[PDB]
Amino acid sequence: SGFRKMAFPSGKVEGCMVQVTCGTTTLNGLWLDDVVYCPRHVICTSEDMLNPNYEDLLIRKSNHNFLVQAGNVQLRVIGHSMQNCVLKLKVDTANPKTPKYKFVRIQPGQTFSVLACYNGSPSGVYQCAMRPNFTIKGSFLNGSCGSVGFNIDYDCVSFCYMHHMELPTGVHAGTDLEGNFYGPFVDRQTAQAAGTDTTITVNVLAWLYAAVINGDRWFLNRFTTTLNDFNLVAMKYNYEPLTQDHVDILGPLSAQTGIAVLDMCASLKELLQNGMNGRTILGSALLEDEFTPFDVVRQCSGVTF
Amino acid sequence: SGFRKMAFPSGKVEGCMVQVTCGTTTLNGLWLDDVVYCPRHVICTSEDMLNPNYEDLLIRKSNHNFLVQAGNVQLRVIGHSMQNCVLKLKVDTANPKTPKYKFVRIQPGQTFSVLACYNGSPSGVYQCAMRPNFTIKGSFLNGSCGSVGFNIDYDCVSFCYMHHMELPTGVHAGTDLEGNFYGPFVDRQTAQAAGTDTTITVNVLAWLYAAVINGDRWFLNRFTTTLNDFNLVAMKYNYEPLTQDHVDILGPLSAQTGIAVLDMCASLKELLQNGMNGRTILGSALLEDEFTPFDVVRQCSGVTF
Amino acid sequence: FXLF
Amino acid sequence: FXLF
Repeated sequence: SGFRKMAFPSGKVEGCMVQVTCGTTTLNGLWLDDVVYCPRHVICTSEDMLNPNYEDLLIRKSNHNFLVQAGNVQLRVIGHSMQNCVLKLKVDTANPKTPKYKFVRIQPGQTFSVLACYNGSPSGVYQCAMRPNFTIKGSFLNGSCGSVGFNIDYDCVSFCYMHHMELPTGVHAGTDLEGNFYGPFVDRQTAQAAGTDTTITVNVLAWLYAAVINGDRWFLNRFTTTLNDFNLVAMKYNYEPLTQDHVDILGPLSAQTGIAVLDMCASLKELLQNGMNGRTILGSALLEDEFTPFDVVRQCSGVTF
Repeated sequence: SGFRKMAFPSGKVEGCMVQVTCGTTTLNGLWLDDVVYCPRHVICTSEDMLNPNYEDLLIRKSNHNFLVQAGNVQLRVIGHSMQNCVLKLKVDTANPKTPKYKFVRIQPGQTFSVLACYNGSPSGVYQCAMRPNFTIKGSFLNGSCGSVGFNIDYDCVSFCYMHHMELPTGVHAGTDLEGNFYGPFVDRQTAQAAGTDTTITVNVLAWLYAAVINGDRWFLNRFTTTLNDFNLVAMKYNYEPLTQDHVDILGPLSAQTGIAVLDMCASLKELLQNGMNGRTILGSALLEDEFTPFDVVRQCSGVTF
Repeated sequence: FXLF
Repeated sequence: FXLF
């Protein structure tokens, strides 16, 4: 028993990290086969950060401009190329530590592990959610661009995030591995803001099931409610609405515990209206929304990779 | 910016995990060079767990009773011995992925990353503190035995924990890698209680500094206190006494922020006496005690491995 | 069956 | 100098 915020094992991703320099600028690259992927803003310098001419900047660059370093080894760049907000540095050597991988685009509300890196070396790993406003609440310092987010299925790494920037509020924004930003953000130092963030309701429910599995049931009551008497108290308080897929994804936890998806939907309604009255759930005095129903199953079942 | 419960990258430890089976009992082992280390209770049946005589149990086993598997490869056992609560199985192949490592015994209050494993394969990674009563609050299921906790210091993996058991209260107990239990516990299914736990005061201070570094400042006040006056208050609330050694260890964070330790102590004093008083700090509504000062420096300075 |  |  016990229930923790748990990351995926990071080994497969670690062997793909390299340092990419262009001029005075150093960030991280993802070396898969004979391609190093990284944020395009690596080729900017100084005043470029305001209205950079990416197309123009890339023309002025040689394949010889990009210094790529995998440990002691320097790698030779034989190509360059841009796809949206990502650069691809073709190199003469394919990565022998290249794992089974794919590139995917996650949805708002799903979670993933981040391997935070500096100078092509790993610093640490942590779990986070894509917020409904397309930001993540990460831990990144200058130099961490090119760090990626991932899930694992079996032996296959699904890469889903590459880090590009921090917003003025202190939250984080980035792209998929095809180089498209999550949310309405651009890779320019210009004033940009997120939509007001909402609470991932299906995730809160998942965490309440996790609490029951681990003994915490003080919040269970005799009552029940319906979706749209629940939604009444709810979106009033900037909670997400619950889709069909969401409930179907909660069945395994209601199966596990004997407690209907709609009947827990009611215990949550009441914690929203009234609070926790000083009580805690799984060591938290707030409602936690960064565990998906999949996360709970994985952790509570002992899934391995 | 941002501050997350962050684990060490796990790849160096992932390449050491194997499966160990004896009879119908399977758990995890750690393969370093030509030895596999695992919990000795792998050699028990349930007819033995009342009052196991491990020496006597081990006498009856031969090398061929131990099945060790590293992915698909069977590793042949060519010797066995026991060191305290750890079984050391000599094998006919040295692990080529053995990192630079040492065995360390951590002290209460210190943190480490756990790589939770089942069937010799990794499930997930998360951070734990050794509690003052020598338990940890992890996430482990049946079959997780032999999962290890570790820190990475420069280039070297410091292994500090191997998981052995869950206590009746739902917390977890284990040994160092020389097989000595942390705390008053034994590897037997007998009624076992832990000391009363206490809050790790130095870590709460560390975390308040982390909060200031990341812009959370509402709890700051103009007051300063003395080590004696602080301890008179804090010990009523089941906090560990703060010592000069602890004040010294906070120096880098007091330096970073320009807030003296005894100034921050007056903030903590007020938080204990009046509560969080409806506010949050780094996304929590409780005082967090599982970041050490070194954890904060590591994460805020972007240390790599 | 808590010896994991 | 927030493009990391």
